[PDB]
Amino acid sequence: GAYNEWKKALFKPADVILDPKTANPILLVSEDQRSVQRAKEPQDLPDNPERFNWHYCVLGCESFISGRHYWEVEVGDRKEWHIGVCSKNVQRKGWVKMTPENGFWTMGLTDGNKYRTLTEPRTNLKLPKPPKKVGVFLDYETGDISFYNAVDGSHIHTFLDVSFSEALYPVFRILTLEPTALTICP
Ligand SMILES: C/C(=C\COP(=O)(O)OP(=O)(O)O)CO
Repeated sequence: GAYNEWKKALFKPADVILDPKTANPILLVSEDQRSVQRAKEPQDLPDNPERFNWHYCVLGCESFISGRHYWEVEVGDRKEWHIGVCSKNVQRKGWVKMTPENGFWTMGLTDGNKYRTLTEPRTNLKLPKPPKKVGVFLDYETGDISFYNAVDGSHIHTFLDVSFSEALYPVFRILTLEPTALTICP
């Protein structure tokens, strides 16, 4: 497909590893630092400044302040997940609604078959086929964050022309306890 043939011509492949210091203590980051799961109960970890202590989130180890970047995430048969980018300076302690105005540009799935963008208010997406693997694409200078079905190239959603002022991290959120993890592809 053109998607596979061109992605690297146009966007720099990000090698995203999950930063265990950022991860909500209810989350487990795998040893290879590419997959996240949820525990039944919050594990015993410090409340260091980088950790999300309320939202069930985890960040990439590296952020972006320019250029064009992409990574792919195997969502598989998970019933719930959200992925995207966020500002370095988001509120990590206590609640904030996950929205562009709070520095989060995400979308995902809930209740097995409801695809949404996490805008204010949420808006529903209509996807012909459920995706298994989702590509997340950032162009910092144009302001676009776009999501594609990584297996067939079809478009899922684009946040257009955001005027970014901070560094941006990949972000991943899982609310549910299910057999299937959320996994980054290298
Ligand atoms: C409790 C929780 C997430 C749910 O947040 P919200 O209740 O704000 O809902 P959503 O529209 O899915 O963001 C932990 O990240």
